[PDB]
Amino acid sequence: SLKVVSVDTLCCDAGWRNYHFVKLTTDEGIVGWSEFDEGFGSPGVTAVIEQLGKRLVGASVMEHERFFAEAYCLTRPATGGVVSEGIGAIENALLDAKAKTLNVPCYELLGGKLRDRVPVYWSHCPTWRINHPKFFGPPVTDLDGVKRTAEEARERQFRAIKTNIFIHDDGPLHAWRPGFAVPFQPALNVDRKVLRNLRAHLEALRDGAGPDVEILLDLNFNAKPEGYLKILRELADFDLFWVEIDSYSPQGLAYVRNHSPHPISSCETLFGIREFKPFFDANAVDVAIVDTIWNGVWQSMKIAAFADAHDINVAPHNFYGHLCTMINANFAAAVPNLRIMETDIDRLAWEDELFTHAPEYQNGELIIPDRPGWGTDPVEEAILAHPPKVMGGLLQYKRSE
Amino acid sequence: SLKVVSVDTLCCDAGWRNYHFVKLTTDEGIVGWSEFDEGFGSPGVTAVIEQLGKRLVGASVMEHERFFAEAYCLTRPATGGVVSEGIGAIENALLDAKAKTLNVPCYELLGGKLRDRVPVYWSHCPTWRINHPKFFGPPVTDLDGVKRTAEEARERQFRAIKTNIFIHDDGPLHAWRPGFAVPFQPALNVDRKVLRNLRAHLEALRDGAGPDVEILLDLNFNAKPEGYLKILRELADFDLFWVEIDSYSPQGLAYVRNHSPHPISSCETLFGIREFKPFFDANAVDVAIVDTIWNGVWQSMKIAAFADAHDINVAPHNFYGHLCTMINANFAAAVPNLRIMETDIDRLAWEDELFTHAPEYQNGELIIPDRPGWGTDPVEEAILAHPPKVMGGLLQYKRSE
Amino acid sequence: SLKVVSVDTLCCDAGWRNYHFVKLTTDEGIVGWSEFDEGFGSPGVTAVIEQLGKRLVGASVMEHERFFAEAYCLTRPATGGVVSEGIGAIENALLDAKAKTLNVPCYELLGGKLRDRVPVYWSHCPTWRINHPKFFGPPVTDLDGVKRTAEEARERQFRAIKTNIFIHDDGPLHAWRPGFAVPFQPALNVDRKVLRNLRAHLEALRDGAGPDVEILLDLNFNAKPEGYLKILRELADFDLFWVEIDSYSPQGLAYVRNHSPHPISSCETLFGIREFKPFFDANAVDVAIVDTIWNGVWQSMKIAAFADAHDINVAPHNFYGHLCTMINANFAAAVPNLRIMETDIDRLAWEDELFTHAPEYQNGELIIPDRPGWGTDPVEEAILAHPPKVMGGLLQYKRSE
Amino acid sequence: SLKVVSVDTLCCDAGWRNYHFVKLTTDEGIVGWSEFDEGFGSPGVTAVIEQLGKRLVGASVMEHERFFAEAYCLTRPATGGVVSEGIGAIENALLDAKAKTLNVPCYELLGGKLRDRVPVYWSHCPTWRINHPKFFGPPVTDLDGVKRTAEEARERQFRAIKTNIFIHDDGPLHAWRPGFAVPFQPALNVDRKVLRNLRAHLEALRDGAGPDVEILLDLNFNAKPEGYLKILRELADFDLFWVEIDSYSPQGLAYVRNHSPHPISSCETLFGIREFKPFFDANAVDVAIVDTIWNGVWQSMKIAAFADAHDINVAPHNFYGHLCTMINANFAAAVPNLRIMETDIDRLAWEDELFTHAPEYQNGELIIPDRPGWGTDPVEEAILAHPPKVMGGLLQYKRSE
Ligand SMILES: O=C(O)/C=C/C(=O)O
Ligand SMILES: O=C(O)/C=C/C(=O)O
Ligand SMILES: O=C(O)/C=C/C(=O)O
Ligand SMILES: O=C(O)/C=C/C(=O)O
Ligand SMILES: [Cl-]
Ligand SMILES: [Cl-]
Ligand SMILES: [Cl-]
Ligand SMILES: [Cl-]
Ligand SMILES: [Cl-]
Ligand SMILES: [Cl-]
Ligand SMILES: [Cl-]
Ligand SMILES: [Cl-]
Ligand SMILES: [Mg+2]
Ligand SMILES: [Mg+2]
Ligand SMILES: [Mg+2]
Ligand SMILES: [Mg+2]
Repeated sequence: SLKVVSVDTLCCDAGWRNYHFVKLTTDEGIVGWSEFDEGFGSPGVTAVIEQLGKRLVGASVMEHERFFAEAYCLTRPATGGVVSEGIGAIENALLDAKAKTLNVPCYELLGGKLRDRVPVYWSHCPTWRINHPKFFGPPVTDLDGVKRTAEEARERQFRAIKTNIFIHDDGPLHAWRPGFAVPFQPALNVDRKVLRNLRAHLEALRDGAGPDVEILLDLNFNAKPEGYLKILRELADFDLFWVEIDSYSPQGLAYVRNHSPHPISSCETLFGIREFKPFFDANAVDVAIVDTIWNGVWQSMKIAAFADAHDINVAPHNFYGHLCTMINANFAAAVPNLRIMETDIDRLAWEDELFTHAPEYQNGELIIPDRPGWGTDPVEEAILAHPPKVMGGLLQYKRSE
Repeated sequence: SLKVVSVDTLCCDAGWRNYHFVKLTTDEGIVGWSEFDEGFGSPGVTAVIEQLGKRLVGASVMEHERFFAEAYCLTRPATGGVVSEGIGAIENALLDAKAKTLNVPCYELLGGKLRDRVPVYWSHCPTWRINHPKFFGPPVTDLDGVKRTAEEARERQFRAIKTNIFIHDDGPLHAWRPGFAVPFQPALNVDRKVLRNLRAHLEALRDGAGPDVEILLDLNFNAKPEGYLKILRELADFDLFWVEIDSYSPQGLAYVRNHSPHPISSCETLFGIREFKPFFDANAVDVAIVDTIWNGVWQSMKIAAFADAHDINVAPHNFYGHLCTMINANFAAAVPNLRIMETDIDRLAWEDELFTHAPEYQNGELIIPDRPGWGTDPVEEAILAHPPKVMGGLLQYKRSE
Repeated sequence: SLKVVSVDTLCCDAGWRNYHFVKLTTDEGIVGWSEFDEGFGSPGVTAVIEQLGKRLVGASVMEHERFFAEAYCLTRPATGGVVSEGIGAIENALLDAKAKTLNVPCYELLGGKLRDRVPVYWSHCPTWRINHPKFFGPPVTDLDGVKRTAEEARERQFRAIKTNIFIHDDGPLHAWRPGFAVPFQPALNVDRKVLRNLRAHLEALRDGAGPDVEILLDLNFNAKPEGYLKILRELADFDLFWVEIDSYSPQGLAYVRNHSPHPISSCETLFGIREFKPFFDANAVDVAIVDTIWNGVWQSMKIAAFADAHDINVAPHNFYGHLCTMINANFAAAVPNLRIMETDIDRLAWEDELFTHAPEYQNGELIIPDRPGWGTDPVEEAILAHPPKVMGGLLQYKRSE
Repeated sequence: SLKVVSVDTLCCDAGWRNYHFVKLTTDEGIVGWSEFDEGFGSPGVTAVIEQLGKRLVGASVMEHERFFAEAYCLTRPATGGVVSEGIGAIENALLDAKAKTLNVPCYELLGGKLRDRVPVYWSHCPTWRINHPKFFGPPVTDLDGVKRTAEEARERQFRAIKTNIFIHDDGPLHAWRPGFAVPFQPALNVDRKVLRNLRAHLEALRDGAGPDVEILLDLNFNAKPEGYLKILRELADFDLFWVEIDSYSPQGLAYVRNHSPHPISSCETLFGIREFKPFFDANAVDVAIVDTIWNGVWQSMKIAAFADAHDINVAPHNFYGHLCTMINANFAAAVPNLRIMETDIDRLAWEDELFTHAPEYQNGELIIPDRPGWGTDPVEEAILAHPPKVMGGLLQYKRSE
């Protein structure tokens, strides 16, 4: 019949956060999967999906843009954010199911592949070993460990690494994340302490990385334009692949970029061409980060095309489980204007239990798989062996505090 | 202690949709309430509130902007929409509790009152009698009933009424709501049928209203700029108080307004100064609709001040239960630049059972109450006597179809 | 009755200028106070207050935004400047009275507090010891005294200091203030003499401050854009917390900022969102100075919210008596987007006689008090023991000349 | 010596407001005069003048731009409004004294005259006979009196008349002045009642004026852009010389003008090229009103030149005593780009007692005099025979209410 018979959500432990999944089944017995997240400031996504999936039952699994169009209509007033994440999660499950029904990898729905491998950067490096050492080891607790982590990246043939903001000289090593309320300093002022610690951290990372490995710096939402300018001027003499700055002020981000000696990336939290547009019109970015897990991969192809017309390359936002990596792999396979792909190389001890297939890296690149659908399936029995905790993510840093 | 002890949500039947409430209790035994909605495209608000309220327990009930600032940080990546609605619902409960603790009406927290009564328009008139006749009577099923409803508004001393788009000459009277997927025609084209039915409907309404009662026309998201221009040109010779058009294109809405012989209102679905700004910068509106139930009343005071600087008057979005009306009443009491206040005069048969106090109207104006807090409390026993159904609102029109 | 019974003004000696106060009494016997200034280019404020306060008698003390709205109407043609200062002074007295009536600190009217302490900078350092040595000692008369003053700031645990422009190598140490007619050189040209003396002064200050204490430079209105650029280029290699430039040309200030290696602050002389707007639209500032003594604290909350939407942090303008400090303390307690708070640490020998309570500093921060109202009351008997002189401020530098 | 020996202010009764004067005496015994106003929203001007005139004593009477430059410096922070009115009043007294010293009319200081007579409009017609009937008769209390007043204007050979907003069909004839708080309706909404009364009033005026006399409509600050558009659309079919709209939103006024079938005038409350600039840049006006009594005539020549470069004609703001008329006459004599000159033809019973010379009109034009100075002197004995009342103007309408 090609009809969708069911849309369900599943959830499992990922240590300091949960993983979430959409499971969609068709009349033919094909199962399409996606992975989504609630911990990155996104409570409610499951509820959105539960409501919207009810309308999908009985509809064609082939008609994903029909479903998008209908869902957009039905949630038009509160579009964006958690609503749009729910829609994107369902879209990604539909795509998997459609590809499987046609016996092709998902990239065959996206224009075909135009590359077989994708260069990555090792993300949250050493951020995960500092911030979640119970889950990702070896723990990093000082500048020497920062250096050693970059050395490890170099030895393992990764070509780039991304770090965040850390305070080394004021007690135990800790993250500076005021944009996410740790500490609670909502003006997000940047002082000498921040600047000297950024310098110390990046000098140690560079010492370990050597001169060839690229260093990316993510500042997230942790400053105002004033403070971002102060950081960029302080770090004017560093060799940075990019400086990543999230902002809801296209004019403010553009001002910062105009005064930056480094490439600027942004946009990981934005939805649709509509939200990216003011930033591109303002010349706000060198690189656009596209969260295809949030937007849905089909919507993300639209965003990538829009970026392409502005001669802006895009990078997928990818810092979740293996299924997200494979989802993003298919996007990266198909998009001409691809800057690079993010991935976390630090993995949970039980990561590989949760999925049928693990991503394969060789010489700093991700190998794009050629199996029907995204390239990996969550394993239901394994999900149930790792029951979820309460919401973590941005909420559990604040508990740890 | 002034500490928040608990944050709970409650839900009850409102016929074709549910009402939702936040109940916040302090160490002193004061209860603060707000009302929120999920049916207007907003699945997930309860989940957001459930997560965010956990951080609030143990904090001061007096420190509402502290809570806002923290909540904004913790949900920064997925801000807007359902996330921001959850934050606004909690804010409105905090304000009620704070006002009650200080033994003052909520307007005493908002600058004091500057008016004792507020002119209203009778909203969803005759929209509710056409679309939800099981709940709001007498049913309207033809042009004569449209006329009689406007006559009723005139007799009852209401000074203004707002209608939507209706098709009269193609079978049983029915709403034209393609922007919300009834019918599913996602291009939102406007054809002759739409235009001739708009004319027929508005002529009947004017016939009943007489020459003094004002007529507002809400087009919601039911067209593209092309179609909005076609409607405005068709209706160029009508006397309309305003034409309401929701748009996520500030440049497109500005173009439409620039070519409109009628005042244009918009913005009911927007959050924060940040989202209103591009519309004001573009000269997109005569009147800004502010949903204080969504934004929170404190955030809405910021939006009203911003509008004031642009010499734009604001109107509260108010089409829910009595508590929402009283919340909006307090906002309307305090804001200098107030255009008018929306209210639904068609009420559910059990509406007054659900709340301690009902809004009082005299000569087309709402009387602003002077009780501590918002002016009415939901009644827990009554809530439980009217158990909720599954989500309705935008989802149940589509079931009816 | 909650009625205002009287509005009076009081004035006392502050050495080289006077302090002024509004005293407002309610039917319940509550007294609300504010402090205002005439010496900073503002003759006439008392007269404005005397006229406007007459309309306030008999009105509710609770209805401050009503009074603002009415006063704005009654003075609409000549709004801004001295008129708006009079309105702001009355507003601040109303707020004190309202808070006292409700038995809460003023920050409880402003959203609640979100911080308990506020970092300050020591303003007019060493400006007051150079320019008014009869009142603030030890006198500073050379570069060594400049250095020692910065050392003192460091020892006393202040984290930042702000200086102005001084000429050291052309006779006795003297201020360069052509924007305020000392000397009378109304083109405000910047020559080599200015630049070399700025360098000499700042080098001495840095020598004393050490590397951790931040140095702010206030240039007031003492140049044209051409000259501001010359100063910024000369000082490109200094570590400056900000460079403060007052301008009535948003396009000119924006040009200067665009070419500045230092953060730029401005706006201390502006009134309302309306006046700040062209500067924010032009990307003219890193930091917005808000004079809440001038604007009124309620109006200033509107300005702070507007700034917040542009991701601009604000700093209160605070260089008067203890009551102004406490007024600003309450604003600083409540505003999320707070850059820093100005305060003068050099005090008059009789300062503490004039007020019931003095501000308390610890480790470079101001402690926010928790008494009803602003936190300090002027003492009538003490005011009368220090009778005012003729207007000083900007007028008495010109006498000294 | 050419030194200024004294600067004094004088004040006398003008019925519902006071007239104010600056009297400046030189070492040679020459007396220079100006007239200023406090009642049009401007409490404090006398205090400004009292302070600033102290610096002028001992300076050259010839050096008026020196004094301006110095005064601007000394009041830079609170410039505009009442401060700038005080400066302008002194400037106008300096000009009179300088012209008298050189034995020439003031226009000889302003480029020489380029016309001998100036067409006027009869302002506040029938506004003064409606609003201040105790002082200006015959009283106007109905539409017939409105018609008769326009007939009188026609018979007396005036070519144009200006009215304001009046309500005829809701009790005794009364002014609609919500922008000045009568009534207190600070949203400034425009409803049907306003529109139908505007129509009725203007139809009666046109009936009396006949087809040749021009009708100007002044809306002051009595609406928001939304409401101004509603008025202009309602009155689209009237023949109006201009519609006058005061606004502090150059973008809002520009929007209104862009949609106006009538010429738009504005700017009467603005100071300096700096304040006019955003309006001219925005294409906000057909005609710029320049208040030379406020700005000073020398500053106003700068404003007129600026307007000239934009091909905008200017009109003086002139609705005070005979000295203001003569001040404006000299400006009008000299400015090429002169639209028309305002004047009040309704005079107080004692007007001519207060001044040495009265303005002379012939065939709808003002004859420019050729006496040294402005053309008339206030008479000290007469001033003292008409002692002032408390401040009236905008404050006394509110008493009458
Ligand atoms: O994903 C990041 O780059 C940072 C996350 C955080 O600070 O929570
Ligand atoms: O609230 C309205 O105006 C329309 C709602 C709808 O068509 O669903
Ligand atoms: O307050 C200041 O920064 C400077 C004042 C002055 O030079 O008069
Ligand atoms: O001068 C006018 O045109 C109006 C003045 C007023 O309404 O007070
Ligand atoms: Cl989580
Ligand atoms: Cl902070
Ligand atoms: Cl619902
Ligand atoms: Cl369609
Ligand atoms: Cl002073
Ligand atoms: Cl000079
Ligand atoms: Cl007066
Ligand atoms: Cl109003
Ligand atoms: Mg990032
Ligand atoms: Mg609407
Ligand atoms: Mg300053
Ligand atoms: Mg006028």
